[PDB]
Amino acid sequence: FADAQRSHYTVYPSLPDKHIPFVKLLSGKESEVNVEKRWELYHQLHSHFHDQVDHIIDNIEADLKAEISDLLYSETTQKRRCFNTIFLLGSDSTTKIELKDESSRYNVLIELTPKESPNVRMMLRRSMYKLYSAADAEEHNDVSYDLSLVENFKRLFGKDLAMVFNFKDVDSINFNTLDNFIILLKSAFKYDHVKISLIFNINTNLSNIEKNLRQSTIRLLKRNYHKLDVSSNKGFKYGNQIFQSFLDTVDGKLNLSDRFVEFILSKMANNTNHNLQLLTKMLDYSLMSYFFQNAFSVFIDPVNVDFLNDDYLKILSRCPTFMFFVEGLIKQHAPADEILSLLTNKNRGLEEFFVEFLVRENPINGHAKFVARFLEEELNITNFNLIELYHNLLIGKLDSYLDRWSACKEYKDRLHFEPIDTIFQELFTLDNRSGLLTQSIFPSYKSNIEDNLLSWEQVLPSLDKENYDTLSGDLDKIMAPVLGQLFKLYREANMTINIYDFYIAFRETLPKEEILNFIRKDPSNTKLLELAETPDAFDKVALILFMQAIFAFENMGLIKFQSTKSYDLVEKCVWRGI
Amino acid sequence: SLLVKKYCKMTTEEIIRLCNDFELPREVAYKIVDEYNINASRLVCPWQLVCGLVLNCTFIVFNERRRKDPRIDHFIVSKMCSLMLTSKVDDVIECVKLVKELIIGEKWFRDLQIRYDDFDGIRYDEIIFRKLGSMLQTTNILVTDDQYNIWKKRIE
Amino acid sequence: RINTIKLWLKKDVKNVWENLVQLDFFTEKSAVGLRDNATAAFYASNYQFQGTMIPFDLRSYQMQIILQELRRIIPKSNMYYSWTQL
Amino acid sequence: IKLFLSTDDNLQTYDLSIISKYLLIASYICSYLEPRYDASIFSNPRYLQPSLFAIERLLAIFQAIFPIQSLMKANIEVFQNLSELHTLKLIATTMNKNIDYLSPKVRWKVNVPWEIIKEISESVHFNISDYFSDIHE
Amino acid sequence: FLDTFEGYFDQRKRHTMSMAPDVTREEFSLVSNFFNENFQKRPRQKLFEIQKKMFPQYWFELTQGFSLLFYGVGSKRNFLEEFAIDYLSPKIAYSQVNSIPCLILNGYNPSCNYRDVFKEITDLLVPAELTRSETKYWGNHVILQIQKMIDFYKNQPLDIKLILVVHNLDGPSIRKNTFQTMLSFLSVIRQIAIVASTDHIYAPLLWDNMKAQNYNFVFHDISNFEPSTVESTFQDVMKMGKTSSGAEGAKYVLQSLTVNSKKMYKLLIETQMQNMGNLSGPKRGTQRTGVELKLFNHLCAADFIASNEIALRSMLREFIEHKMANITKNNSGMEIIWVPYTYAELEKLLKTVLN
Repeated sequence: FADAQRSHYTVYPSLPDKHIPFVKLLSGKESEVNVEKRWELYHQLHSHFHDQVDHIIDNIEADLKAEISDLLYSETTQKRRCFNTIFLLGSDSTTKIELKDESSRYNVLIELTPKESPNVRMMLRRSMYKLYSAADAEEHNDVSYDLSLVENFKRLFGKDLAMVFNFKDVDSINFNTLDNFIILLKSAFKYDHVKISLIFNINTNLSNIEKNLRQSTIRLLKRNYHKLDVSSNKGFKYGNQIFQSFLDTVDGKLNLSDRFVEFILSKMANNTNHNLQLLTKMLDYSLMSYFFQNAFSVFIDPVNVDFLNDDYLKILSRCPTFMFFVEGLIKQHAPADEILSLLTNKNRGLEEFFVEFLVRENPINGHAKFVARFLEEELNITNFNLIELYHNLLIGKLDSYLDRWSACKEYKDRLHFEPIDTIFQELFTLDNRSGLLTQSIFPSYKSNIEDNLLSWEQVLPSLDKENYDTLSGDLDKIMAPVLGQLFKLYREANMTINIYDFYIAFRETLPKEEILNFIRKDPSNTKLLELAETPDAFDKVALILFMQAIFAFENMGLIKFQSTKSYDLVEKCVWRGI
Repeated sequence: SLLVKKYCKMTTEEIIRLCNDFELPREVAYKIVDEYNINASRLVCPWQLVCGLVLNCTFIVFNERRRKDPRIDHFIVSKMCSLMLTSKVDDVIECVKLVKELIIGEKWFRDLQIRYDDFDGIRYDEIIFRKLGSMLQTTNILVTDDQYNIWKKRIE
Repeated sequence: RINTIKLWLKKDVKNVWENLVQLDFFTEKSAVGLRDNATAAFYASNYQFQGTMIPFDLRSYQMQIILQELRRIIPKSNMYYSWTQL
Repeated sequence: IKLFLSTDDNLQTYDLSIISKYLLIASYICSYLEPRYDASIFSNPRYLQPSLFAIERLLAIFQAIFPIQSLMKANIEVFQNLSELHTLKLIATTMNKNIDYLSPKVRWKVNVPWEIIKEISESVHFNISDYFSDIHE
Repeated sequence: FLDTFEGYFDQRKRHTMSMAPDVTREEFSLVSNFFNENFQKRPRQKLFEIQKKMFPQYWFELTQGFSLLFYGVGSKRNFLEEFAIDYLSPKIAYSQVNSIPCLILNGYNPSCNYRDVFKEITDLLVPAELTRSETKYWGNHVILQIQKMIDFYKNQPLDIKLILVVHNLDGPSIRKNTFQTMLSFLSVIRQIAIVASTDHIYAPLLWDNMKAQNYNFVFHDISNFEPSTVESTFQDVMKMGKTSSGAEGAKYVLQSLTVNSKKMYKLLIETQMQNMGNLSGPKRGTQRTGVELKLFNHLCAADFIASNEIALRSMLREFIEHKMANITKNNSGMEIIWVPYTYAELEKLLKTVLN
């Protein structure tokens, strides 16, 4: 009957310009046109950045395909009784190998995932089914799905055979059945019309495969093998392209802060398989948050510069860089009229000041690429982060970053750049100081949950104005939420705790008088009243609350129960700050 | 070398004097001495515990006057290197953080934070939104309004 | 005790280990050789044994020829005949 | 002579992150060393199969051995790295087809030899040998 | 010293509930209800009103291809349902007349299967049928079809057509690697918005780099200390979990049912345990020990429960939909009704609610 007791029940909501997710800023004084302009500007920047990112992804796929095909067709000469083996080191099973369409033979690509390889018989059957299907499709009766198909391919289709196996996740594949399948495929070398090539997509070094394969198979593969280091972040070559795309998107309009770039470097250093996607997510969320939170983003284009209002003025006057500039002005000289006009005293004047000093272009967003280009023009250095280069340029330690190569000492002065502090810089700046980026993308799951449990006052409001009308107004002040108080006693307790002793401590740390007053404060429920009249009502109520809280902790994985024969002792599974 | 003293013997007079010189109300000082009495079992370094606890109490009681003036808290810790005569400040941080860890979940500290609206130095109306992950947080990229107001008053 | 016997490395002894396993001088610790029925063999083929998961170095084996048998067979003039009596 | 001196029958072992490397180090230390960490350390027995342990012990050892910044909490990134380590079969469980990482009855174990973990430890400049030298070299 | 690995090392170094007070089902229910809807109703309502102001940010994050994950202490079921149905769907509908359908996944249900969920997804948004060449050799017709969806939706306007809501993504049956892979592959599609919630504290352990990349989460912390009465319905609280059985949810359904449906279920259970006893305790119910629908119709007609087979099927639809009884066709072509609970669970159901 109830929809809550059902699984996967679909709901069709009954629906009842305000369709922009952006909300008004400046305490609601921001105009709707400003909100629409923020929406439009964010969409423009997002479209530019992700168009460039999609071009980069197409480039990586195309280059990987070209290199794999070149390795596959290398015209290597050897006694034709060996596999043409290609080890894609550090490669995820995502590439789509394309085979040349030779008219004198059938080039077949057979993909084999670990889920497709339970044993040797199924690997052979799924390889021969794919081979027969592909041959029939290209050719435009019935056979048995085994190596006799490879033997009789020349008779059936009249063309040679060029099977190319692609082992998608070699690490996940059981190496016993993979070794047996390789040995089985070795039996197909006695036919003059068949060429067998293998491509192992390896996520690690090949030493694991050497340890997990028989020495006979290792010697068989050693006859012909090519090693390819397939990685998106290999050589720091395409992460630099994505970062440069982001810089070109926000060139002049926005300035990345040094702390933001440090956060980017830290969060990309801890990820290996997927760094480009992580970098794109981080940059996209940073731009998203900046355009959602900042009402000064309407001034990215100069056209709206004239539309500055009093609230924009009030937000602007709190600019630390503006304060530094005005203190410098008052220190170098004391023009009373000029400093009054620049300050609030003639608010009008200040606006003109902004009208003149926001369109300044920060050279770093360009300069960072120029030095970058230098490293591929004369220095021929490719193993370097553009992100780290940009970070050290923002700090001002560019020479410290450059001296590691030691080959750029001759042009050390030419590449030197001294950063400058533009006024009103932090009005248009992507930064990480509020902890929003850390909390939203890489939060402390366990730590946040444990802090909510232990210190619940930061979560539940401590309201006191409406205390009288509510039923449990008195009980709210003294008694904490059962989960938080039980977690306090949980933390205070030892690793292995009896349930009854824990319940006794929990009952002790609750009061008895006002809770008994509250339990009978509802005259409508007679059962509550008659339970309260029972002499041991408080013990039963405390037991119910403790049982509910223990059930909750067991649901959230806080505790585990040991000695299921007696089921009286539980071991803690979560300690704070770990 | 007051911190390194182990199992030193003192009385309530020193504790109440320490509470008084930091301008602590009577009720909070009595809560302090009651907490000291109940935690006397964990008095490996009584001066360490009491100094950290009074540091946290002073932070809670005067969080908002601390909010106007960024100097005062540092000025406050000047007392900690003058009144009890130990110029070390790193040990002061050690004491305050360990005693914060010790009394993180106790009822009296929670009630004090609730009635003074501190919540680790950050008011509830904004700590809830920082915890929820709102993009509209009070980012520290600009200075606070009160700092701008006092700076304007100084410059005029 | 000594024209000196060479000490082969782990990479040069892995092949010898595999060869000795192939001749069934060693077996897995708890291994069923061949199932009696076709259905039992099919079920065993479907199951993925824990022995193949663990690395080659730590695989637990068990012999078919005990040390006393080696002492009996091996001639007294061998270099390792003193090492077949533990 | 060099041809006939070495068989040469072989055709930075991992590109893991520092979090993943320290997770592997902590897992190896936890599995191959008895739960006597309470006495002295953190303020060959490696010839046999690795033992079994729990997630909380691994996290505690990881926090103990991780270099300070003042301590490293368990973020989403740490758990993601641990799940990836299990994915690459470097760390296994008592899994049987269906596997639920969140079950309290699931216990973890290591699937790297001593050489791999030694190389990983020397990569991040960690002395796992000094930790393991107490029982035997 | 606590709150640190050193605290764990320090702490990692004979009373029973026999003498604890005895509490009845009714007493527990009434005390829990009164302490759930009256204890801190006002502070929790104020907190919900506070966190209801972040809905535009949630919708904005969902628009840019980010799946939302909600964690905390308490029941987020009400939060997720209200956000999705009452706010997200009408707003997306107006920004793109009918509202966007929402597929509310109840992950706290131990009987949640990805086959039925994918069937519902296929019904809601019709995909291209998987062709002969794309079925592969005994390939997974769910995963291959989802990849076909991904390829189809890659080049198509980035509107929103479905809003699937995953309650308690770490639940007993929704945490398994198969359904997690299903959700991971569905998360790549930008034409469906995903609003999931997790309660377990070790939840991030589920997802490796690939699954955490496909989800593309933006983690949001919503702690509200809510009772979580609905989530606790499917397993006994007095036993303190001493999870994936699903018999407790069946019993909870059995208090609120028609008397004819209760009698029909009782007859089905009795005959199934008769079959199990004929065959042989801890063994589950399968079609091997189950009733034929013709034989069940004959029994029900003999007991006047159902007049004809159409009425019997209509009654059985509710039990099949709730994953309480299953009708499956065996080798002989017979269609067999079987209840996927063990002998002890069926006996408990008969003694407690079906007595």
